[PDB]
Amino acid sequence: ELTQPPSVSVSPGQTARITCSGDGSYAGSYYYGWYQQKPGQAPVTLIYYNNKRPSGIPERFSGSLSGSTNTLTISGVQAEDEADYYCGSADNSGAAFGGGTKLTVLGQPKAAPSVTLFPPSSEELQANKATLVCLISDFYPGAVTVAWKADSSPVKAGVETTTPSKQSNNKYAASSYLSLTPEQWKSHRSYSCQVTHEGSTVEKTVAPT
Amino acid sequence: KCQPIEIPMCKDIGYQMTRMPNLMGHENQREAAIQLHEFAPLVEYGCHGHLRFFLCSLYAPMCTEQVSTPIPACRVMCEQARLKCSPIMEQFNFKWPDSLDCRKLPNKNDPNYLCMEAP
Amino acid sequence: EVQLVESGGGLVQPGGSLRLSCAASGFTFSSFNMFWVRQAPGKGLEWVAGIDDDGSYPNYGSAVKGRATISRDNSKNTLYLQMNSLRAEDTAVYYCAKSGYGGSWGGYIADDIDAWGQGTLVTVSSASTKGPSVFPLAPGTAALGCLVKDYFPEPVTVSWNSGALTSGVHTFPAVLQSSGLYSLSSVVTVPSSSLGTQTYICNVNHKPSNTKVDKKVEP
Repeated sequence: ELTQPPSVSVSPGQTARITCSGDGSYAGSYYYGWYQQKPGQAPVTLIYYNNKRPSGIPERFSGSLSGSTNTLTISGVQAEDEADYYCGSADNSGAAFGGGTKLTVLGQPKAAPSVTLFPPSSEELQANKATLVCLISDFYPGAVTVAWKADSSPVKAGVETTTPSKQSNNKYAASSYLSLTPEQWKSHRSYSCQVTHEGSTVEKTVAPT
Repeated sequence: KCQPIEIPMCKDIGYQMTRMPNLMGHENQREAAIQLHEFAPLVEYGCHGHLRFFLCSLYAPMCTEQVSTPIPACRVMCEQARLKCSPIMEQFNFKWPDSLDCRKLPNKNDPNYLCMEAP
Repeated sequence: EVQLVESGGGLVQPGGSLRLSCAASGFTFSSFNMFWVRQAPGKGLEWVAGIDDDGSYPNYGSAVKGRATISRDNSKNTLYLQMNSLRAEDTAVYYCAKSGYGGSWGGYIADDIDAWGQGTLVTVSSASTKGPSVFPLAPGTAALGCLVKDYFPEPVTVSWNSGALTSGVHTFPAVLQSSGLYSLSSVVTVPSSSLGTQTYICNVNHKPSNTKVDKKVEP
């Protein structure tokens, strides 16, 4: 019953407005709080009791009740305001949250990925297993494609790659793992993790020793 | 067991018996009656908000053998009382107390917390 | 400043039970309503249950009513959640949450939650627990780390030097492999000048399997 737009876009410095709508036919009063949540973190309270701001919340956030609708206004939006936003209120069945609004901040600067590649450890080879570990950091926007090479030939098996997630500096991270046997590891000249991002490729190579 | 209402403001409102402690934490009817006295001006003045019913549902809750726990007025009743007596409250410089926070009350159709509507 | 620290997460089979507790500090606990709020992976916030100062008017969200008990012990500043007949869709991070006001006659509204815990993950599944294998990832700066391979369920904790090393640490989100097992890596960036003299140990803990491993990471 509590309704939010699933998504909103703004460009930096502009004003974003996110609304929560309740039951207009209700004959009493309404109360709303707003909670911001970034990927992998706990919610943070921005507004309570329709229009109160906890100290420590930037002044550019504000709330206001009109009728049965509360609107969160973010004036002068920053990249650091990219997050999900949930209103908290009450349904006809009791305390409840809105379904959430994903707020996208446009025009963020592109950033190329940093790639670190680890070969299998001695200890893993001793357990008759081998994993190559490719860690991809600090790239924007989130889309990457990871390709593995044995020598110069593509690897068509044993690759497991994460979906990119946002880091604490608001860029993306991802991991790719290539599982091999020691024999495969030892018998090739080298293996490579090739990371392609916005048409540009960054590559790392490791070899047995 | 239930006891006759002694709180003057809640006599003759359509149920005869309450039980203490009330929903405000008052040990006895005399304590409840004293805490209710600040509302006496507003109740005689007719702000047409069912204020008497609402206050008494909390200060002198109906008691019967049929139900175990008190049944307060619904939140919508608290809120309509607060809004309808809001202007006359501005005139007497009376602020609605934090103890009567309407957000605390159930509304209708909660099966585990029943509430009353006005007659 | 308010701290709410949940515990009791882990793996549970469908039809099983959960017990969560939340230790609250920084404020006068017995004067505030407290909530449980949950979030299924990739979904929204869901109000689970709420309770008043004294513990007297517990109420519940639709999905959990009849299967759930919220309670508190004011003498220990602790809030509890109990839940029966667990469904797979009860898989969620469970958040302890403190309200900005106290008192209820059965009503609660989520308009003034003013502190949040970090949440604890409850996994409801028929899959078996599996502890991870832990392997060292050997190296101005050098990157060194440890691989935490093939575990179930989330989460795993990784500290460095028993938590004395926090600068330069980057634990990566886990990959969920096609096999249904998870793997992750933790990488600390260290000064190259330290490789000869400073010992680097990663401390891995996976509670659902009771795996506790310390791995020295050497050149």
